[PDB]
Amino acid sequence: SSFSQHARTSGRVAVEEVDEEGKFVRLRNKSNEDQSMGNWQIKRQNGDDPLLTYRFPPKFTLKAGQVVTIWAAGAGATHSPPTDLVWKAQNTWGCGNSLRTALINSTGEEVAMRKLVRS
Amino acid sequence: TTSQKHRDFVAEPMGEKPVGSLAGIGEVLGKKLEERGFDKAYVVLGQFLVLKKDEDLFREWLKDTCGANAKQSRDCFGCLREWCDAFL
Amino acid sequence: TTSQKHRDFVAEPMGEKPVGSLAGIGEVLGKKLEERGFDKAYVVLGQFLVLKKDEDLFREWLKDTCGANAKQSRDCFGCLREWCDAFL
Repeated sequence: SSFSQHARTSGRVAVEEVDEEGKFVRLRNKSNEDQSMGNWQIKRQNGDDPLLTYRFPPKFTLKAGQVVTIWAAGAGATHSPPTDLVWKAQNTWGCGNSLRTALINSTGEEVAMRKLVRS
Repeated sequence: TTSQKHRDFVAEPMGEKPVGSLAGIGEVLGKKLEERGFDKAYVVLGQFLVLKKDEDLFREWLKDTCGANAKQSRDCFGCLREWCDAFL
Repeated sequence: TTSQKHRDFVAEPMGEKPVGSLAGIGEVLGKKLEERGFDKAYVVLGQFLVLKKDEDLFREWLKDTCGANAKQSRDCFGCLREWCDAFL
């Protein structure tokens, strides 16, 4: 895939999948307990480009073992909470040789990250 | 319990923060550490790791390095320990 | 280009892995390092940081501490640098 993945997770939710072409970002609750993600954020940095931030609804729950996939506006997916949220305000997550995805809780703390690097 | 500087440092990976970003490290202590050679946050983190996360040894080395007191050394050790627990 | 051990170490944060988890460190070098005191991977990470990520100093320190050769030292250094740039 020419992309090496490096992942860190400190909470119950991990950044499960990051699309190489910037179509979606998929997060999973790898715990046996549901996690509330109200006002949580996704930070995406693609090389030197300005940071892209997505904000979760003020009230939102990801149950144990479940998946929430934040889709881009250009992905053409169907918006359907709580499993599929579409970022209509952003065409795509972006592309490049340096893609960093970080999950941030409501308090501004980084709880997970997954970085993909290509040669 | 902790100052705002502590929370700011513990929140995110150190990356390239200067020594002045450490909780419990001010202008005087930062300048002294930079004079000693400890010119970046990661250097202090590595020195903390070498002493195997021991509180006493880390605080003693800090006291002999820059002349920090009980409060500043305690804040530095706490911030580094929590950062390791969060990211390392 | 890189051994599977190297990729396995780089993929995820070290946490508390044994010193034998580094790329280019086997049972023999691992045992020597553990006798020397650096009995955890993050301790070698800290010693790497203290030398300010300089390749030559770290390679020479590793060679003088355990007796590794050019290839083992190169692999360990490269793994540590990539892990620092991916997590630190």
